[PDB]
Amino acid sequence: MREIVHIQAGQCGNQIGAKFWEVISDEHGIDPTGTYHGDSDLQLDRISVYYNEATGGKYVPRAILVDLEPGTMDSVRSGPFGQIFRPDNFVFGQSGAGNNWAKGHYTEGAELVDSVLDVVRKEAESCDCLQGFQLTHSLGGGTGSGMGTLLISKIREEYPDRIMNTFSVVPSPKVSDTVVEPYNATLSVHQLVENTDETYCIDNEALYDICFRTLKLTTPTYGDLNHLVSATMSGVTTCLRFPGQLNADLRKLAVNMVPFPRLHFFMPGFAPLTSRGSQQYRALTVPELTQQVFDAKNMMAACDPRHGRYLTVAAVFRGRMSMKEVDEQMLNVQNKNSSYFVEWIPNNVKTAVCDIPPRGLKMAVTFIGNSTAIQELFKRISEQFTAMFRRKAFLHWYTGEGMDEMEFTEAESNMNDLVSEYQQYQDATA
Amino acid sequence: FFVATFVRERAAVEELLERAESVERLEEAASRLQGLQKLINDSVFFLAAYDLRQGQEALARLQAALAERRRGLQPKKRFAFKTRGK
Amino acid sequence: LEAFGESAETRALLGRLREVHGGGAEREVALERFRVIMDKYQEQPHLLDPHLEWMMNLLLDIVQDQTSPASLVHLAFKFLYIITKVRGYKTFLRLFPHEVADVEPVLDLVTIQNPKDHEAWETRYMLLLWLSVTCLIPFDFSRLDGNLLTQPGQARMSIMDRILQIAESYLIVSDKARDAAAVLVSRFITRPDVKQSKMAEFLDWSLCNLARSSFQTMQGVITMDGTLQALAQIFKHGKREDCLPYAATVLRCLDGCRLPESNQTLLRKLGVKLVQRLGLTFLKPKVAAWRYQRGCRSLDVPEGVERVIEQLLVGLKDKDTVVRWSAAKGIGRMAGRLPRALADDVVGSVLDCFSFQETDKAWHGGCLALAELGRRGLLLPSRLVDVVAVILKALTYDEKRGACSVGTNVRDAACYVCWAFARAYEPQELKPFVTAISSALVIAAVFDRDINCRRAASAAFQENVGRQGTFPHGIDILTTADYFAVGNRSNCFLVISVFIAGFPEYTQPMIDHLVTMKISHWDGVIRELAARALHNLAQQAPEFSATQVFPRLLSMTLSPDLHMRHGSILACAEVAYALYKLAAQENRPVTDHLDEQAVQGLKQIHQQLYDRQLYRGLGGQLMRQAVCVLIEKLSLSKMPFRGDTVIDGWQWLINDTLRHLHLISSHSRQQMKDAAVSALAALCSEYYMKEPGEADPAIQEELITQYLAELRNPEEMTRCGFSLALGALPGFLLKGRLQQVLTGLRAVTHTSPEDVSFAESRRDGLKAIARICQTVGVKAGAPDEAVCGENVSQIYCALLGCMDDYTTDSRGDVGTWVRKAAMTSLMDLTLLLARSQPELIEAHTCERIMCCVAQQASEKIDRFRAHAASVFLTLLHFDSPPIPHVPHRGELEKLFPRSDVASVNWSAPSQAFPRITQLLGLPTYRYHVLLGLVVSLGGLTESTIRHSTQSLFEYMKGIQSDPQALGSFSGTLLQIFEDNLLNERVSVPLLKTLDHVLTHGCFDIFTTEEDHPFAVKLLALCKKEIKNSKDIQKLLSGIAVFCEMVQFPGDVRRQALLQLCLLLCHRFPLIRKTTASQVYETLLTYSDVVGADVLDEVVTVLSDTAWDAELAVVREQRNRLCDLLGVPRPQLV
Amino acid sequence: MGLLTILKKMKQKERELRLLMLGLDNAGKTTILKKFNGEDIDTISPTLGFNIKTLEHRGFKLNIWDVGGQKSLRSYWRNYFESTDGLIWVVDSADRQRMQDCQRELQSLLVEERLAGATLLIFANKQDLPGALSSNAIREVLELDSIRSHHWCIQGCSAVTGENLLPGIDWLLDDISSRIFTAD
Ligand SMILES: Nc1nc2c(ncn2[C@@H]2O[C@H](COP(=O)(O)OP(=O)(O)OP(=O)(O)O)[C@@H](O)[C@H]2O)c(=O)[nH]1
Ligand SMILES: Nc1nc2c(ncn2[C@@H]2O[C@H](COP(=O)(O)OP(=O)(O)O)[C@@H](O)[C@H]2O)c(=O)[nH]1
Ligand SMILES: [Mg+2]
Ligand SMILES: [Mg+2]
Repeated sequence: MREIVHIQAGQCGNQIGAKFWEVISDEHGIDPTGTYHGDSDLQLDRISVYYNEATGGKYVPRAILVDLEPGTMDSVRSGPFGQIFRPDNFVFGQSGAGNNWAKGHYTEGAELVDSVLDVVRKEAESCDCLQGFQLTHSLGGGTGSGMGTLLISKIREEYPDRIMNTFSVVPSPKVSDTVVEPYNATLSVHQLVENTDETYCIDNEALYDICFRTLKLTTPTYGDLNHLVSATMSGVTTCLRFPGQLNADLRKLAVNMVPFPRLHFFMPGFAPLTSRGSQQYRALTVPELTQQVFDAKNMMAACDPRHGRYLTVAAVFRGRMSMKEVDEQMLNVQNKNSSYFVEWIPNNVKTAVCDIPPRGLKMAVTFIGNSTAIQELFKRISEQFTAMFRRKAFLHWYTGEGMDEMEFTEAESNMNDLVSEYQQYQDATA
Repeated sequence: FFVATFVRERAAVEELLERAESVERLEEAASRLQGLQKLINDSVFFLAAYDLRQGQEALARLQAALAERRRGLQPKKRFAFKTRGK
Repeated sequence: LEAFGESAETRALLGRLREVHGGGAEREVALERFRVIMDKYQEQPHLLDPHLEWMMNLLLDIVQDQTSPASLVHLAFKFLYIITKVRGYKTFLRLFPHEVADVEPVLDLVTIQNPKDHEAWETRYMLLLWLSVTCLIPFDFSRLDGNLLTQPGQARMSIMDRILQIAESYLIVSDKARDAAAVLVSRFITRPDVKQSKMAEFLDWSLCNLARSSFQTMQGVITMDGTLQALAQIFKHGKREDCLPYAATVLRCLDGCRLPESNQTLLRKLGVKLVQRLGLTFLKPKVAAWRYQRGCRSLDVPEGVERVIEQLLVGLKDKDTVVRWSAAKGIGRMAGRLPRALADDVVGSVLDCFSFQETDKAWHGGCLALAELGRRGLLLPSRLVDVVAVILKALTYDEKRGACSVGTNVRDAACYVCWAFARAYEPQELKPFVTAISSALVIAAVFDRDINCRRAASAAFQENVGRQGTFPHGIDILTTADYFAVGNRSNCFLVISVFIAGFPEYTQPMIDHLVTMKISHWDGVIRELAARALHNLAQQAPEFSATQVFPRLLSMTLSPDLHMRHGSILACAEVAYALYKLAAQENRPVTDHLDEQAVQGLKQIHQQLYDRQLYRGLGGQLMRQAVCVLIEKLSLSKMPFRGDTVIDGWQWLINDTLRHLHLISSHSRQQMKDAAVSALAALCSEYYMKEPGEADPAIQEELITQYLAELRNPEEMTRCGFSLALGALPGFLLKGRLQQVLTGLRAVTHTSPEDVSFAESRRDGLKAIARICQTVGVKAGAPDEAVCGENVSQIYCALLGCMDDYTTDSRGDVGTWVRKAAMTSLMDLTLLLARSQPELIEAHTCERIMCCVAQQASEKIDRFRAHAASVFLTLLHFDSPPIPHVPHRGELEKLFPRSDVASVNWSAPSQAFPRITQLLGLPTYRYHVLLGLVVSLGGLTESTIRHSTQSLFEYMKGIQSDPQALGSFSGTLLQIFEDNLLNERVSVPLLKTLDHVLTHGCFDIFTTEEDHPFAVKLLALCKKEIKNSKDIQKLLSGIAVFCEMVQFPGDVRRQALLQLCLLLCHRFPLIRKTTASQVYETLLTYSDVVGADVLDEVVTVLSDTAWDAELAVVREQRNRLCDLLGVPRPQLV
Repeated sequence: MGLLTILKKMKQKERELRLLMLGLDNAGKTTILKKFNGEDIDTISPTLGFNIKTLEHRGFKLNIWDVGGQKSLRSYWRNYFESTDGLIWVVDSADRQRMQDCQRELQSLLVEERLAGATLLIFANKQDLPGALSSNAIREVLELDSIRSHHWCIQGCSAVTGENLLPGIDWLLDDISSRIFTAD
């Protein structure tokens, strides 16, 4: 296990995927051409985890750009770093899925999954020992949700023992104005809980509120949303791209952050918050960073950690600092805010330090939590789903493509039982 | 016992292929591969994931070896029109 | 959609590009809106044709303006590229300008472009395409150039040379503009004058680039791809007699690039494509003589040809689905222009792809090649017995390779071949294969597991019916099974299946395929679907189902395969049930259809299975379930098995299944238990019956004694199984001993010191209890046989004894499961009596039930708070007939209009809390609703607490002013505090609710009075509660209530100050600091709490004293503060 | 690509046709193209290259390409033969001296490779003139009976008054719909 294949479905998934690749290339020193030009050996000590060695000492990406239409596929290939990818790693159709989960999971997706599983086995063949998978898609869009959840199922059916990790982007009425996004979201959950092993919750409402209230923006754009999603991805995967003993592989991270099979939704957080074209000369101390990373304002999900109980917490501090001070601050935070931590999983807060801070910031902090408060992100979906399904609105789009009300009933039931289990585990031994 | 018999049958198939010089050698060898596949697909209701992956990899390697042996022993002639067959 | 509705919006957005080009604040939003509006027509771009002409005029007038800045022209190029990718470049660039005057300007723009500017690539792409449009002019470039020697020395470069240089420079870029260059290669090098002066040069440069490029570097690969694309475009859009003199040289360089061994899938596709265009250059185009007589529009050889065919055949066996399709298309194109005799030589090779069945790629390639050859009519009648035969196997290709199935591509290609056969042959030379082809497509259109294969088979059937008209019952099977009806799999397997099998031409093959394939599938769902299909198709063919299929299944039920045995057992059970149902409609027994042979095998399914200990293990669980289903079906069909050892064996198996449910997968457990109780209910109602309304005394004494002696087992799964096994007993077998079973389940739904964690037992106990009440019904004077008035009270007491059942075990409130089941038992009891003897519904018991339901309808669990509300609405609206005693049934009806009830989402707190809080107005349910609101307010969820507090504040506004209202609610809340003290379930949330209510400022009219009884008793309750604790939440919650109640003047104020001073020196420094902070806050907030001008010293000694020090150092400060506040100093023992 | 997408693409391509308009200069090609669409005839100028038009008739999307009949333009006609479903050959009746030249021009257009399978509709334009040759005269002078590889049909018309123009397109569409259309 030392090679991870990257996948990205839908426009948002491809854009989020292209941004993360650019970020990890700028952090590792890999210029758009593909040659190393950094200034640290650690950048090359774990370069084979995401790149492949090729003639001339070149580092070729290991991603697979997947879509049902050509727009996003041409946008990424023409980007500043577009040349980095492989010309035969772009697999797309012409018509899209029109915000329909059925069209993207049973028709166009069901037809293009054949070619998708061709490039996938091409990347797995050039991997000494595959470690897992890292898909980047959204739960709102039709093509991004349906065909991407169809690729998770196909991988779980093909590769028996392989970790599955995704970066689900939950939509929000504040950003988009499409009415069938509640249905496109609920169904997706019904698959994840029964397919994916790890899944990060990146609510769009939280990003909108952080961009409109904290960063002061009159018209937050999709360029601001991708600026917050890529930083979170670079922060949560800093342990897999550099040396480390806590979570060096995906199996260890899963075993440490997945206390139950169905419960594996992790709300990420990153500090200090920044935006495009902004340089903060002030360097926050370690206590300030530790206090801000745990704040609900710095959370990528629309859930307050205080209104819940933690299960597994993993913090990472990137920047030149002392380990004793970080350990003391973590111990103080665990002692003071002890009521917000379950006492039935001892040693459930891990801390790590790295000597490679992000670009443009001298001191950075990360937070991957497994609190039961994440249930709030689903309850909101529940209301919309039920309100739209009871009067039968825009349902002919699904029933007319092979689906039926049984699937919606099943997904609603699974999601509702996931909320009850979360509430029960939150009040364990009350 | 399942892993033991699977390894035994794999070794037997490998030994038979290493000495395959007849279509009957390769044809019998291609009926032990069908039996193994049928056994494995009927035992995935109680087997682990690592064992299933190992079995799939072994089956793929054996199929590749059988295809290579068939291509080597039976070199298919190039395409040619049927004009003036006699 | 139907037409373009966003016309004005799009027009305004396009007329806004001249004020959103400088700053990018309003530039990104416009692009996002345009993309979102254009993506809606991605699937219907034809609906934009009548709008893409005026939008291109507006977009062209901006880029054509010389005073249009770089940022403004680039914005107009992005919108153009968006429109192109939406509609299509082939249909969009055709309308672009193509005059002669537009030849020099456009080119000039292409000269002022930076290839290293990724922020404006859309400008470099579209522009190139526009150039390709200006090469469709019928003039020469020398005429447009005129005189080139106009300047001294430095000569002017012609337009042809400029275009050639631009094309050579952009066929080797990584961006999307290389592709555009390929468009110019097919519009520039194919011209009459350009070919005469730019064909040898362009072909020598391409060969050199192909010879000195590697597929192991990033650049070389791009150059090779560009050169291959240019060559393909030249050979496609070029002439045959201008390009034929170069096809041998090109073929050689292509073969030298050793591409078939590269791991670059796109290079191989381009090489194959270039191999078929070069090949078609060696042969003249031919025309289908067979047209104008087989359907309407709607509804000498060079040596290189052999090498091309060999390369195509080698490519057919590729691993990628893209290269296979390309090679198939190439083979089809090549065969479409070859002699009638030599073409067959190719078919003979395609058949070789079907040698090994394990090579799915070879089969797919062969099927694609056959389809491509048949679409053009190039297959001779002699190849019908060999090709069609293969196709019958390709339509049923579904093999498993461990955990991933295969054959979806094979069956999809089999449908395309069948569709092409409609025009490949004539109606006369396809007669002896119409029936086989038709039924084959019929089985694939109704019985495939993939919707794509079903739709492909349906389309092929429609094509065959429309172009040939030889399929039996084509119109019927075409009108019922279409693009919409075939979408559903259940309909195709149950509804459409019977309609298609109604004819005698599809009864035998359909059932045969269902019995020899679908029933033996590798998925339980598919097996159940096939079983249901056979059941539905068992009433259109009783003789065939009882004489050829039933014996066929009896031999397969004993096969070694587990899935095959399960499928055969299911098919036999379904056939028996269908035959019984058919015989019931003719006053005849079922033994007439099922001969002695059938009766024997059916009486040997369960016995033989037990002889091979086949019931052990995970695989044995599926045999156990199948045997249970078979026994249930046989007992429901009324079989002549009364008085035989088979019944004893069946009883044993059912008893073992329940005595070993703890050995069943939790995931597939609840199912195996509801499948054993159901089978027990049919067997004990068809065989345990000596006379009408009686049963064997001996059989009734052994069963009940055995089941009532197993309700006290030490295993919980066995208890639950026996509980449900006692709730399914027939009424003829409970007559005479109903009180015993009633007393048994009552103990099974009770909680003893040893049965504290047995939450699942009470659930099934209550489920069985109500089940027996609904079987025996209500009868006057019959305690041992039915529900009389002598047993109605005990059942209600047992049902209301489980309400107070909250169990916070490791998992959480497992009690919610027991508190749910009870809510159902009453819902089936009070209703039942309401339909017969409503007088038994007592008043006090009904009021208590209504109170418990209202209480449960306000918990913190949305799931169980939605069930309680539904039960309440089902017991309040009930008017058929309505309930005798319902406290405030008029107020409840006015608050819950039956009309506006079905549209209320009780599961969502927002649409549930605002309505449930209105029940406080009823004094009867006031306490029970306040308790629920309290236990729900002190939870931990944000939305729940917010919605509860909002509803409480919106409700207390109407009673805060009224004194008697604030004198009745406050008393009720203080009674809930005395009712639930030291409970640890209501105590914690009740303190938080009181703190919130005091902070909001509700009990203000009482603060004016000194020593009000309310606060007097609240202080004593807080003293009794907070005293002796450990957890920090209770301590903090208690310190908050104290500092909030300090506001009340009188001796209560002094007592609260003393309690706060005492808590100040808690055992934990954190509690001390919290108490100090809260005391400082409540001192600086309120007024008149400290006199004699001693507040300054108090605040100073409070802010200066370090509460994080030892106890011996803080005790002196505490004593000083007490002395300064006039409070007795506690002692220390 | 599956069968559903293949059928969708085939149906989409079936709803599109190509009608290449050819003929000698000063024949009345632009006039006929403008009269068939309903534009003005008093403001028409000789094509300095080639014009393109798109319309919808009887549900079929007709794309007409009117090329100039000038001497220096005939050599470029080969650039408009790809994907040609119909060939509208216009012939001026009053033009009696250059007829021989108009017969050689239509005769060579028939021996092409790309234009092998495509309907032929010959419009005898300018029929209301005094010295306008009849239909039989143009049919015999151009030798239309010798044509056997293409479905031809002569039919006079007059763009100045818009007469006998709808029948020609109707016959062209009927002949195009009589044969099977298969992708490539
Ligand atoms: N954060 C973020 N969300 C995005 C982005 N693009 C789209 N979304 C969200 O994704 C949802 C729409 O899904 P898309 O990604 O457009 O869907 P798709 O995968 O392209 O699928 P089809 O549109 O059906 O072809 C909405 O909730 C959008 O707000 C992006 O760049 N960033
Ligand atoms: N008398 C007469 N003149 C016509 C007719 N049709 C076209 N013309 C004229 O012939 C001249 C040549 O027409 P034009 O469209 O330029 O033909 P093209 O440029 O060769 O295709 C124009 O002045 C037309 O007005 C017709 O039916 N009768
Ligand atoms: Mg999209
Ligand atoms: Mg003209």
